Order: sequence, then structure tokens, then C-alpha cells
Amino acid sequence: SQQTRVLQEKLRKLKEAMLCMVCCEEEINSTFCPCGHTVCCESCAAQLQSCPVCRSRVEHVQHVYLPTHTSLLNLTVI
Amino acid sequence: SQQTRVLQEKLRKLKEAMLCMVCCEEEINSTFCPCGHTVCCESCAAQLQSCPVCRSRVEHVQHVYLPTHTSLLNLTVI
Ligand SMILES: [Zn+2]
Ligand SMILES: [Zn+2]
Ligand SMILES: [Zn+2]
Ligand SMILES: [Zn+2]
Repeated sequence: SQQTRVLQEKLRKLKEAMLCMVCCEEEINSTFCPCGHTVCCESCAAQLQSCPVCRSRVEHVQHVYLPTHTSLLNLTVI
Repeated sequence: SQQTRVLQEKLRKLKEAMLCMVCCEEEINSTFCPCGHTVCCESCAAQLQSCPVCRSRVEHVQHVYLPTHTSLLNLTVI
């Protein structure tokens, strides 16, 4: 149904938005500090001296737990 | 259908997960440091001496821009 398709798309897009913008594989779990952009996994974040979104200097990387990381989700990556 | 109900429930819960766990009004936009739990708006986070998830002392609150903002915008209606 249209209803199921649209809902499935919204869920798909949310899950994709939780993936690292560099490797597109690992979940985002790192915040660039001070700027606050939260777009990389730890391994990809480690290779950046400036934020890829805003180009602010990265003073340090803070580990984070995205609030949408839930066992409710099936978080398959093809 | 059962699947449509299932998707609605997942998405409803994910929407709540993107909103502050205290005030339930504002998108999460802060991380407790050092622990990394990312569950409150800055306003609520500022008033907490210990993490509401893990009870770690809060040394600092870091502003964060969650990568799931677009998804939250598109869940105003589920
Ligand atoms: Zn990565
Ligand atoms: Zn930035
Ligand atoms: Zn709040
Ligand atoms: Zn914590």
C-alpha cells in the first residue's frame, strides 16, 4: 500500500541518516568538538583535522551514543 | 495491516527517541561529556549534575547537531 511504502521509506531514510557520511557503513558515534557536527564514525572522524560540514578546526572528538540506536530497529547495511 | 501498524510503532518510538527524554518537547541537541549519552536538549541537560542515563558526573555539555534532523522534520506526521 501507499501507506506502507511511505512509512518504509521514512524508516529507510532514518537508518541511512545514522550512517557515517564518509564510509557509509558504520554508525555515527562521534561528535567533532567544539563545532558539534555529528556525522562520522570514530575511525573516519580520526582522519579529519577540520569538520567536513563546517571546516571548523577539530580540537577533539567526543564519543556519542545516537539516541535512535535501538533494538527496535533492524539496522542492516547492504 | 500488521506491518503498517508495526512501522507506525517503530517510527513513533524513533520520533520520541529524537526528542529530549526530560521535557519531551525539543529535539535532542546535546551530549553529556565524558560519557557520551545524547538524550537531552541543552536546556534540560544544563540542569543535570549527573547523566540521566548512566549517572556519570557531567563534566561538560557539548552542543550537537544530530544527523537525523531531516527525519524528525518528516515525522511531524507519521
Ligand atoms: Zn566512517
Ligand atoms: Zn562542524
Ligand atoms: Zn529538554
Ligand atoms: Zn551517560
